Amino acid sequence: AAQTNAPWGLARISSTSPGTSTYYYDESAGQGSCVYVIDTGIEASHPEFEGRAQMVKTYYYSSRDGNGHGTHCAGTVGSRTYGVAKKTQLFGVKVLDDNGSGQYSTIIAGMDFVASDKNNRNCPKGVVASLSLGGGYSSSVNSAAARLQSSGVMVAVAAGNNNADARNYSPASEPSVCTVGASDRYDRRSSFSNYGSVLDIFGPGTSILSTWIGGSTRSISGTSMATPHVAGLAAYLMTLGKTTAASACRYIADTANKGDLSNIPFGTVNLLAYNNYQA
Ligand SMILES: [Ca+2]
Ligand SMILES: [Ca+2]
Ligand SMILES: [Ca+2]
Ligand SMILES: [Ca+2]
Ligand SMILES: [Ca+2]
Repeated sequence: AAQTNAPWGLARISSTSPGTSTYYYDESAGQGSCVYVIDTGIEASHPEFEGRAQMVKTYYYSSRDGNGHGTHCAGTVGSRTYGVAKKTQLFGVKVLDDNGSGQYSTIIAGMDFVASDKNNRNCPKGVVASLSLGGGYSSSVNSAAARLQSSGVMVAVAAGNNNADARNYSPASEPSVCTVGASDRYDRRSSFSNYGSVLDIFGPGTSILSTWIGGSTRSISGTSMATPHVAGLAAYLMTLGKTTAASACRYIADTANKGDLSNIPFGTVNLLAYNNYQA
């Protein structure tokens, strides 16, 4: 399958080279996989989700995404037009309020919720969690992300937007999950992207067009936008039987575009998520 005039990030993850416009992907498109988007919620009614999105948990008064950030991330995972894994099942877990903030205790509860909730969903190709969030180092937040990964979920987390070593941020600094840096359309490290030894992978994170609330779209930038590329790519590869939740991050790193990125500090991986699609 070939989506012409795709958002640059989708094109990028199906190319060895920057500056292409076509997203090439296997038609299976993550069908049979589940991705939990642990965020501000998902506007499941957005036509771009084609009925494949549903809120499964909220830690606030409403499950509605009053912010947009969760809906954007969900759109990069699995919307029709903006998504890596266009046939994945999206499940919204609202751990962030409508300002995009959330207490650590709530984010941890939302991770533990996914680890349990996945057991009562039909996700035959496996389960992914996309955590486009983060704050300062917290051993308890990292432990929660480690548990969710251990439970058999491919956890992808944002490296953070501090232009600093991700070692000081959580859950970015949890070694066992897939910590995702951001790149731009020219294969530079996104100016804001965290870096460091704990990064597993980069994905497109600068000027990412996806779904927004009110049935809209917009382009925003962040390691929050890179993370769902990787989460969707994991869902896609798991559906293709190429990898499993336990190994997807390593598989994505192993199969990444290597050495393509500029402004990668020594000791940070130079790896850009790539689906290796061959028609
Ligand atoms: Ca290349
Ligand atoms: Ca709910
Ligand atoms: Ca709220
Ligand atoms: Ca972040
Ligand atoms: Ca890791």
